[PDB]
Order: sequence, then structure tokens, then C-alpha cells
Amino acid sequence: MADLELERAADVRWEEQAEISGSSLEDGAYRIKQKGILGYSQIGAGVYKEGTFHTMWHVTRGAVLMHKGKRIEPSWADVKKDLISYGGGWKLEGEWKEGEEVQVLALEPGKNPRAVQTKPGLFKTNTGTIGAVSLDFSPGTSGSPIVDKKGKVVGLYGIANTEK
Ligand SMILES: NCc1ccc(-c2ncc(NCC3CCNCC3)nc2-c2ccc(-c3ccoc3)cc2)cc1
Repeated sequence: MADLELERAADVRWEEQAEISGSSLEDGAYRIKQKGILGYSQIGAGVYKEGTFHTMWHVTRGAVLMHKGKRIEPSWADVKKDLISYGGGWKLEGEWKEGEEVQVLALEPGKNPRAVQTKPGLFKTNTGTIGAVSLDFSPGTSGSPIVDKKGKVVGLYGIANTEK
């Protein structure tokens, strides 16, 4: 059994003094890490909202997560959408405007969380237009929350559904 733990990185809030363009228990953004022979390694990032932990399916792979002294366990997942919810139903209902700029709360493995302001690329699909946020970030940054102006989470770094 892999030893997967989550660690709180910071609060999830829109950053006003944020850098624009592209230079590349408790609510918040958590690093997802598993213990190794050398030490922990960061495989993903997760969002804690309304007592439910949201992350990419590929990061967790369905494995049980250790938070504090309590084991937090999966409730729902979608392998096609690469989404997994722990302890409750999916709580992130936030949608992108389709025109407004967004901030990515990045969590590079071994780097301070930073907010980066960027405009997602818009591409058509059979299920309706979608916004793509792609930047030069490590794989361990996967699941990093993408927030709108209101500060709600509109996507996870990996893919940003837009409703208008
Ligand atoms: N592993 C990265 C990854 C990125 C996007 C998808 C993905 N693939 C296909 C897809 N088709 C749209 C279906 C929606 C349900 N009805 C049938 C069509 N959608 C996605 C995708 C969509 C939204 C998110 C997302 C991220 C954070 O909140 C929602 C993630 C993936 C899968 C993996």
C-alpha cells in the first residue's frame, strides 16, 4: 500500500497584486505526497472545499489519503474527466465566463504556492467550447486550482469548462 498524505499549502484566494501574462481538516489547497525510501515526493495538488477533497484521478489513482491522524477515503470519481472526490460529492460547481482572465494557484513540487494571472486559450469541442490553460510547470503541480475573479475554483490544472 502506497503511503499517500496531503499537506495544506495555503488559502485559496484571488491575488490582486498577481503577475499577469505567461512567464510560467480546513479548506485550502493541499500538496498530495507519498512517503519514499529517500523521502516524500509530490505527485499532485488538491482543493479542500466544504469538507470534501477534490483532486485528479491520476494523482490519487483511488488510493486512500492520510490527513492528520485520520484516513480520508474516496466517495466519487470519473476516469474520463480525471476527477476524484474524497469524503463527499464533488463540491466545485464554478464555471468560467469564457472572456474574463483567470489566476492559477500553482504548487510546483518544492516551490512556494504562487498565483499567476493568464487568459486561457479557447478551442471548440463536440460538447461545447473549452478553455485550455497550459504553462511550463512540473507534473506534481497537477490538480492545482484555477480560480476566477470571484475567487471560486473554475478548474484543476490538467481542461477549463466554460458556461455562457
Ligand atoms: N488527464 C488530464 C485530462 C484533461 C481533460 C480530460 C477530459 N477528457 C475528455 C472530456 N470530454 C468531455 C466529457 C464531459 C462529460 N460528458 C461527455 C464529454 N472532458 C475532460 C475534462 C473536463 C473537465 C475537467 C475539470 C477539471 C477541474 O474541474 C473540471 C477535467 C477534464 C481528461 C484528462
